Order: sequence, then structure tokens, then C-alpha cells
Amino acid sequence: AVWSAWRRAAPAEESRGRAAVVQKMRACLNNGNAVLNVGESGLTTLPDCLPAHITTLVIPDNNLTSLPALPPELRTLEVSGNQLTSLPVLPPGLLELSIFSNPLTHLPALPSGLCKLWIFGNQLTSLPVLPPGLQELSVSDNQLASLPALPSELCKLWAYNNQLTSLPMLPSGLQELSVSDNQLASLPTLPSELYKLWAYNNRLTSLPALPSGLKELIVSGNRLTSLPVLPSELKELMVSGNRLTSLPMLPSGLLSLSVYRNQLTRLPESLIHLSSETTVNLEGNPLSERTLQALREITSAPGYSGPIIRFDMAGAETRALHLAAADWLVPADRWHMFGQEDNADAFSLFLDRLSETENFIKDAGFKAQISSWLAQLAEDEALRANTFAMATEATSSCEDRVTFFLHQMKNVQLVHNAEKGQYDNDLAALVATGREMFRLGKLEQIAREKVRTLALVDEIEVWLAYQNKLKKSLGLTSVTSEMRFFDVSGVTVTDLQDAELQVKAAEKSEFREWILQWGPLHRVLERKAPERVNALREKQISDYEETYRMLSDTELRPSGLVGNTDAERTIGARAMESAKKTFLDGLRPLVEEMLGSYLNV
Repeated sequence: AVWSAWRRAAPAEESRGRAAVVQKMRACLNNGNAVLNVGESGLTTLPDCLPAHITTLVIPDNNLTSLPALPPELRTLEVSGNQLTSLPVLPPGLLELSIFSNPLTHLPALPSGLCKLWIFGNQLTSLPVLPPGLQELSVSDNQLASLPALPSELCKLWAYNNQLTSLPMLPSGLQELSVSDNQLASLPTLPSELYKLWAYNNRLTSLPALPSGLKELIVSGNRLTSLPVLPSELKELMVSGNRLTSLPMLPSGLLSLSVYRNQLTRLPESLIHLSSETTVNLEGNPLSERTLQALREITSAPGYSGPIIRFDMAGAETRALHLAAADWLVPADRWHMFGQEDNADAFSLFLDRLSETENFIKDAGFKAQISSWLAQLAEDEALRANTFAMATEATSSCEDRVTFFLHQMKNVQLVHNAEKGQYDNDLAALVATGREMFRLGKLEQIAREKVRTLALVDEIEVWLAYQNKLKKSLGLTSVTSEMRFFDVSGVTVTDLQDAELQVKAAEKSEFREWILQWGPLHRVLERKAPERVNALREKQISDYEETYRMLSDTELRPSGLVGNTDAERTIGARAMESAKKTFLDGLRPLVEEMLGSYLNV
């Protein structure tokens, strides 16, 4: 009767959904079922009475603006995405309150027996007084400037991505503290049972004494000038992006050590005693010469059984893009407008860094080659966008990382040119670019393989060393002449000799088939022979479907297996490969006609 009035007040598209909710409510009233879940039905209103014995009420994603008075025996309320801007009075016996993804800015009075308060992801600007027996407070992704006094019984406090500048005193049994992405200038004294402390991206300059049983400490992106003694059971130490000048003794059981972008000049000796599975990232620290020497000595020894150690040579401002660009261009107007395009800063920073590289120092031609490239960039908005985006690193590291990213930008440019049509009437240029891409791809795999063999590694130096040292012998036109830190790459003369041999052997064996799968070649074929290539693509699709069905009929059906999602994955995969191989068969003659006279040495 209240429910009938409600069901009939329905916008027409909600009429069936409202009938479904009335059916559920009737079910509660008629069988004593004390759980009501109103479903996802695009509800814009709920009826004014809900069944009165309901103890769990679940409100999924709907378009609700208001909730009715709540069933007096309610123990659990759970509300998903809606447009609630407030909540009704909460029933005295409520135990758990969840609300997610509502524009809600404030909560009503909280019942004294509440135990779980899961109110993350709303718009809350304040909290009510918290009941003393509250056990979990989850209030991340809101708009809170502060938290109220914390109940004595709390075990978990999550409040990351708010605007907190301090925390209240912490309850003695707190086990979990997760308050990252705030503006905390400090932490208060840390409770004894705390096993997890996540406070990344705050404004901490020191840490309180650490609890004996602390297992995780993640405080990267702070302003820490030191860490206190680490407790012996710590497993995770993530303190990157701070101002640390040294580290404490490292607990033997540490499973991750992330200390990149600090100011470390020395390493604890305990680092070498860490387990062989522990992850270690030391990049972007001014490690002394001897420190790095001693490291190479220890990790290179036979029988070394410590961690794999990632390092670099970076050690421990953004002009207007047009200023950065004017420094390179031969006689920049255009670069004013480019300054406002997406990632333009990243690229501005990149260009400033490029003037401090070994190529700049040693190759008098370098300014002019960068100028030609900047000029090509100015005429191609697509390329320019991709290039600017790529600058997002190289700025993360040393001179060689910048140089490496220059090589990657130049690779992008060659593929782009091929894809666009620059070489449709210069097919020897098209084939040359293909060979260069084939060789670079092979170097990437060779460098990845060499990286796996190294216990002390700078993976970018490794990959760069191969590009740089094989530029001449492999005709890598997109690669520059100079690099600074080859001595620390770990790449030997024998390594380079073997990579030359492997790539030349592979190209001889694989290239003619490899170029059939090369994407820019497809772009060129589709331009020169649009009807034949479209026909081949349409056939590739049909062949898959027809081959699927035949494999299903001939192999799955007699088993098995026609419902079986695993067997159907196996034949689907087989039908793609089959159809692919047929597709490349129809491409091959087309490539042979267009390119055969270009594919001799």
C-alpha cells in the first residue's frame, strides 16, 4: 500500500525495477528473511517504509537522492554509487556502515556499537565523533582536513588521499596505518602492534621510533633526512624520493629495498647479506667511487649469493619550450604554440638535458642533426605528440638515459615516416628502415638477455651499450655516436662481437619473412593495393570463424568439450594462427612483386 503508491509513481523505464523491489520486500515480510538487496534498477526513489525486521540492507548503484527511514533492527547498511547528499538517522544497533561513491559531505551521529566504518570515496569534509568500540575506519579518497579523536579500540585506519596535515594520537592496538597522499608534516608516536605503515607522498622530514613488529614501511615521496633504527622483522623498505644521506643497518629478512632518488653516498654492508630473491633499487644516489667499486667486486665474485642490485649513474628549472628549442634551431616562432601542447614541458626539459651529453661535447654536427629533427617535428603533429610524450623519461636519470631516449625517439620517427608514406616512392629507403628496425629489435632482445646475467645492473646502460657499440657495424643510422658510461654497462668486447654475429645471422635467415609482419609495410601495401589487401583482411577474419567452427565440430564435439572454455581457447588460438598464416601467404606474392628488386643485398 505504501509500496503500491511507490511502484505506480515510477518513471516508465523504472516501473519493472520497482515491481522487482516490491517483490523482494514482500518476500522479506512473508518469509522473515532479514536481508534486502534492492538491486541495480536505476531507482530514483525508494518507498517510504522498508520491511521492519530487516537486519542487512544493501543498496547497489542506483540514482538515489534520499534514503527512507531505516528499519529499526538494522545491523548492516551498504550503499554503492548513488547521489545521496545525506543519510537518514542511523538505527541504534547498527554495526557496519558502508557508503561508496556518493556526493555525501557529512555523516549523521554514529551509534555507540558501530564496529566498521567504510566510508571511502565520497566527498566528506568532516567526521562525527567516532564510537569508542570502532575497529576499522576506512575514509580514504574524501576531502578531510583532519580526523577526530581516534577510538581506543581501532585496529585499522585508512585515510589516504585526503588533505590531512597531522594525525590525532594513535590507539594502542592499531595494527594498520595507511595515510598516503596527504600533507602530513609528521607522524605521532607509533603504536606497539602496528605491522604496516604506508605514508607515501606526504611532507615527513623524520620518522618516530619504529614498532618492533613493523613488517612494511612505505614512505617514498616525503622529505626524510634520515630513518631511525629498523626493526628486525621488516620485510618492505620503500623510501625512494626522499633526502636520505645514509641508511640504517638493513634487517636480514628484508624482501624489498627501494631507495632510489636519495642522497646516499655509502651503502650498509648488511645489504650484501640480503637474500638472493630480495629486490634492490639504488638508482639516483651519489654513490661514492669506492662504494660502486666495492659493489662491483662483491656482486661479480663467483659464489655471490646476495640480491640482484639495480643502479645507475644519475647521482642525486623547466624553461618555456620555445627557449629550449631556440637553443638548438639554426636561424622558434612555431615553438610558442607548441609550448601549450600536452607534455611540452617534459620535452622542454629533455632538450636542455641534451646539451649536456657526450654527443653535444664531442660531435660538432650534433646541433644541426637535432635542428633537422626539431624541424621535422614542427611539421607533423602526430609525430610531435608521440615524441613529446616519450620525453616523460629521459629526464629521470643520467646523460646516457637521455641519449637512449633520443635513439627511441628517432626509431619512432622512422616507423612513423614509413607508416605515413614518406618512402612509398623510395622503396630502397623503405627496405633500409625495415632492416634497421629488425636489427634494433634483435638488440633489444640481446640486451634483455645480457641484463638477466648481471647481479649489479643498469639495464638502460646495457641496452645503450649494444646500440652505441654496434652502430657502425650494423648501420644504425638512428643511433648517435657517443655515450658516457660504457665502462659501467657490464658489456664486454666478446658480448659485442657475439651480438654482431647473431644479428647478422638472424637477418640473413629471418628478414624476408619478418618484413611480411612489419606494420609499416602493411601501411605501404594498403596504399598501393587497397582492394587486394582489404580482401585479404576480410578473408583473414572469415577464415578464423570458419576454422574455429570446423575445429569445434571435428575435435571438440566428439569429445568433450564444446562448452569447455579451456578447449575453446586452445582451438580459437589455433584458428587465429592458421588464419594468420594463410593471410601472410596471400601477402607474400604482393610483397615479392612490390619489393623483390629491393630485397637483394
